[PDB]
Amino acid sequence: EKIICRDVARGYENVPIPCVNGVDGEPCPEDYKYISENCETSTMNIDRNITHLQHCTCVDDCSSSNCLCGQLSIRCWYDKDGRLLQEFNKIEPPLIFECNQACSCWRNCKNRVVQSGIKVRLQLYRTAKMGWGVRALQTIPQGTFICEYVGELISDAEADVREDDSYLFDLDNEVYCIDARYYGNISRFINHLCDPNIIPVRVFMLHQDLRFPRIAFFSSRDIRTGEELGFDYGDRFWDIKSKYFTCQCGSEKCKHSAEAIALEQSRLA
Ligand SMILES: COc1cc2nc(N(C)C3CCCC3)nc(NC3CCN(C)CC3)c2cc1OC
Ligand SMILES: C[S@@+](CC[C@H](N)C(=O)[O-])C[C@H]1O[C@@H](n2cnc3c(N)ncnc32)[C@H](O)[C@@H]1O
Ligand SMILES: [Zn+2]
Ligand SMILES: [Zn+2]
Ligand SMILES: [Zn+2]
Ligand SMILES: [Zn+2]
Repeated sequence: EKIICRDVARGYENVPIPCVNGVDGEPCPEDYKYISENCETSTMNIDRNITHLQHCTCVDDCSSSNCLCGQLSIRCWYDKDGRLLQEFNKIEPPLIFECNQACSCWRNCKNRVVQSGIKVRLQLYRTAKMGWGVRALQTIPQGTFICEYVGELISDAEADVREDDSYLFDLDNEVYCIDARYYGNISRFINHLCDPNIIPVRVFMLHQDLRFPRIAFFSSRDIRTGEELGFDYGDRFWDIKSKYFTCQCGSEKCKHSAEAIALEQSRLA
């Protein structure tokens, strides 16, 4: 309905991300700090040694199969328009290694999609049943980079004592987490869908410290204007939270609704 905030990102993204609410009286969320890149709250010592970067020697646009950075990702998974290859493994995505400051290529090469930031028009809006959510203000073709899951990098030991685990993304590999509860970007508002339309992909850009992949959401199908974005939060989230609330995604594939939980519980016998 009417726009309550012109840009929740305070100008830190390539495009503004407005907030609207046509459902209830809740004002624009303001109990967190918007950040556009991951932050640290303890000593993490991400390995930023430029000599530890694997890098390419391309003098073209890194569209050839001899791009070392593409080879690290098995092959460069970006097409000429920056979208994931149509054979990209969406079920089990590979690690993507983008070009970096040690590569001989130019900053506009074809292997720098995620580091170039948000390009699609997104909107923070009030959903009917799931609080705030994020939807597209444009058609988004399948394979398009949407946004990064940005927040506070924390150790697994720190995550184990975090009281609010509603905004946690496990990185896995000596395992770390992104906590977007107190510091986060637009992705902290993306809800869970049992029939998701975006997938998280682990990406390396300016560093290649394998403890800290950056989490990039790409569309898993064509997305229509106005459609809510959502990914599969996974079973660790729902094993913990189903006791407190159930899924409202409304899909016929929904496996975390009260009915879905009760039906598997009845089948139990
Ligand atoms: C994706 O979603 C989640 C991920 C969660 N991940 C963790 N850890 C500890 C990571 C650390 C590395 C591997 C496992 N903990 C959670 N919760 C713990 C439960 C016990 N309390 C006292 C502390 C918080 C999580 C909850 C999630 O969603 C509800
Ligand atoms: C990362 S947040 C998403 C943004 C949240 N809706 C908000 O208003 O800030 C996760 C929380 O959103 C709600 N949520 C997300 N997906 C949901 C779903 N499929 N069904 C019910 N609640 C959901 C739950 O409260 C969940 O703990
Ligand atoms: Zn290259
Ligand atoms: Zn390169
Ligand atoms: Zn390059
Ligand atoms: Zn569901």
